[PDB]
Amino acid sequence: DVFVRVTGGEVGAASSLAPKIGPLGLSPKKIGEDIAKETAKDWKGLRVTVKLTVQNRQAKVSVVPSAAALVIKALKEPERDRKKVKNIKHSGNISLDDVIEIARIMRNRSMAKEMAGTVKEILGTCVS
Amino acid sequence: MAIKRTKAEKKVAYDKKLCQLLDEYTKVLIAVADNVGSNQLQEIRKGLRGDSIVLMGKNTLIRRCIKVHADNTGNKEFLELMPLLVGNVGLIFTKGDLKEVREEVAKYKVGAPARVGLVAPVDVVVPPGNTGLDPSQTSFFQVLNIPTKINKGTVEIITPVELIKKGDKVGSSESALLAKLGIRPFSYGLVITNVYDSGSVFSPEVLDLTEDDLMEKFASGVSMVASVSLAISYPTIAAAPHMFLNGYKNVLAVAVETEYSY
RNA sequence: GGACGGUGGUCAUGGAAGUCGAAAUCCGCUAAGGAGUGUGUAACAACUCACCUGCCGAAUCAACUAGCCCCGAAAAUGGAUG
Repeated sequence: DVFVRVTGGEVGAASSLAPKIGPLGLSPKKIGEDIAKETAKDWKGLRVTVKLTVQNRQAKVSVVPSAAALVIKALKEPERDRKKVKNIKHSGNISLDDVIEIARIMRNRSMAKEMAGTVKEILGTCVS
Repeated sequence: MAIKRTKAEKKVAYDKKLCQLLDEYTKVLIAVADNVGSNQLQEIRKGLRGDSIVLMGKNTLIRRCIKVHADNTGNKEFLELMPLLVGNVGLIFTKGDLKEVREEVAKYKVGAPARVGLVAPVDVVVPPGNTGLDPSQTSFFQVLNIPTKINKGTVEIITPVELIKKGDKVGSSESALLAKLGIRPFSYGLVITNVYDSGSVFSPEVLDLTEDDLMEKFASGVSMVASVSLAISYPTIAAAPHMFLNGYKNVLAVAVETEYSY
């Protein structure tokens, strides 16, 4: 898996799409339109970690608001717990109601059946 | 499990849970995943998990004796033929019939590329035709005993053939070349060693369940009924038109060798 | 001989991303299936391994204590415990 990171709607940034290659495997501003036409949704906000696969003159990306990003978007909080496992530097206390509905979008991709099972993953991952 | 430290990690506790689980269900089947991957097992387990469910354990799995010691039967260590557990077995306890379970498990198996050094479960074959790969080390295919040539600037397999036979080990080189070809020969899932239901022990030859062979024997057996029905003249509904003609055919016939014209 | 997915683990930093350094070690989906044991490339690239299973079949491992021996142990005209 080869890491790019993005903020909603961006294109062409010299530090982020040049020394990580232009996906399409040649031609930045294929992927630079292709990510932007997908990831221009709501405003640029908190970052998603976004994932590249490269094929024979093709780019393709996995975003599925990458679980720390799903929590990031539900919270409205841009970082992660710093001084850990204990008592956050930012103020991001997730609701019970946030935690099921994120798990619901995760629930093909935690391979899932039950909610009260996929709630545990995300709760371990949201308090770590 | 997640409790990696010494605390149980059980003996008699899981065997007691396994105990009630045999006693709960009518049919118990003993099966092999060892061929199957981890996820691949979960997805077969998923189908079974809706209908009625299966457990793994070790020598605590041999304790088909304690359940039998609880009830009165013959699925155990003592009365059974030779206990059909093999290495890497689990137990599937169910509401589902044995024939149906065999079809469920055996009929839907998941394909899974072969492995180097694994014994082929079935004959492996390669098809003739262009690989679509440009010229390179075609020689590796020939080393494997796949005849090959360059045709139209592409590497092609000359003819179909069986690369390895069933029960024979797959060489490393062979596996690697088959994989490059994109060939996925092997079928994995839970293999059935045995089934118990209601005082009887069923082996995998039973469970793979013939079934066309009775359609021919039913049609023949019905033709045996039908035959008897035309010739005999015994007419409730089916048999009845076929008989009438037997007095006439025999007569129409009587005209053919002969020397009246009438 | 078995190890899917969340997820190219959060910090930090050219850089970890299992594998410089430091959170943190849960679970769905599971019969077994750790956010990993040592080998990698500037960095990107694979293989094994935790746990679990087979084959094998019977003792194993940990630890205290003690004896003798062994070691430390090189010198002068020629070898000995008389």
